Amino acid sequence: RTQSYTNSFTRGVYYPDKVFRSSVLHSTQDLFLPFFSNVTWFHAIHNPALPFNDGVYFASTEKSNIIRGWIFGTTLDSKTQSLLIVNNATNVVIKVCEFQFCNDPFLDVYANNCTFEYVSQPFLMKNLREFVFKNIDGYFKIYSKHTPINLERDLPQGFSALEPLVDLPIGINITRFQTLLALHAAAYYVGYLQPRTFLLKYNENGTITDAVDCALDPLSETKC
Amino acid sequence: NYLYRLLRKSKLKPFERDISTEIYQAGNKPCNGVAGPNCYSPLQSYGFR
Amino acid sequence: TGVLTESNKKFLPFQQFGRDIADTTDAVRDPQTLEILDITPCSFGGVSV
Ligand SMILES: *[C@@H]1O[C@H](CO)[C@@H](O)[C@H](O)[C@H]1NC(C)=O
Ligand SMILES: *[C@@H]1O[C@H](CO)[C@@H](O)[C@H](O)[C@H]1NC(C)=O
Ligand SMILES: *[C@@H]1O[C@H](CO)[C@@H](O)[C@H](O)[C@H]1NC(C)=O
Repeated sequence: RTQSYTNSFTRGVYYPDKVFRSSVLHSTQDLFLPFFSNVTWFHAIHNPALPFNDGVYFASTEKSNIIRGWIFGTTLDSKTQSLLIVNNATNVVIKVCEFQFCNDPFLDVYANNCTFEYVSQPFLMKNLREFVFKNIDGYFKIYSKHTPINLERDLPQGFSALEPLVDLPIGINITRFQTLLALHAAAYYVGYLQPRTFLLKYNENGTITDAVDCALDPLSETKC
Repeated sequence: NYLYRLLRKSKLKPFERDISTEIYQAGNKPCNGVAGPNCYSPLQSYGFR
Repeated sequence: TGVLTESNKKFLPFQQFGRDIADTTDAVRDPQTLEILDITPCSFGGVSV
């Protein structure tokens, strides 16, 4: 499929902990997407596996609600409880159960042992959605945010912090991942996290409004 | 009935479980699924008496 | 030890604690009723004769 390249434009910041802080500058260290990075734009009309290199930032600027769910793991053709996520207009049922599913994941609008069966509110409802997945100490963390982009040309400027939704209690050896498609096209961005140091800014309402990447240029090192 | 893994290709991360049993090779000649020369199954019993 | 007071802090639904500059707990969320309560220390000061 077609590959393009796009500046990340200071995007992909998440809340590092579940503690309310207000009117303070806080310096944290986690696995962050670096500022002004080189993310890859994929146009799907057509599919080898994509690496999971210390975490993946995921974004989509699609209004028609076509991109639906992910699979994570190493082999992804049975043999291992890997992941499964389905997000229709009904609930958002996440499974670890493998499926032995084909290499062209199309959905029709016409398995084995099981671990996790979560049911929650619909994730997907000018609807840019950002996701961050990471794997530290056998834990799978998912952060998400919906952003009403006005001009749909590229990844927009500004700041939008990412809030956690689901913390899966187990996951082992995630190195590859894929996506799924819906047919009766798809376009998404993939960026890679990296252990950077950030200086977070909290307003009076506790909302992250600005950040400084301490290893970008010498001016930001001075600011940090 | 109690087994343990002798050796792996690399180290183990914390709270990481390994289930798949593949015949390890420590040489240039491939094992090809046969436990012959320079091919050892990693799972060996404790042998409790 | 402190004085508990009703607050107007905008806790996001995944947040249960609040922390100060010196990493002491400033606000807490009650586990039974989903309410935000500030923690302020009791009255104290110096005494000169
Ligand atoms: C991202 O990497 C590709 C790889 O060749 C490069 O062509 C492109 O210019 C890079 N984008 C930048 C540096 O903004
Ligand atoms: C905090 O939220 C209130 C409620 O909308 C808003 O009026 C106020 O401007 C916000 N404070 C900021 C943005 O600093
Ligand atoms: C615990 O108390 C809260 C507050 O009244 C109530 O909403 C909840 O149902 C109670 N839990 C149980 C298990 O009864």
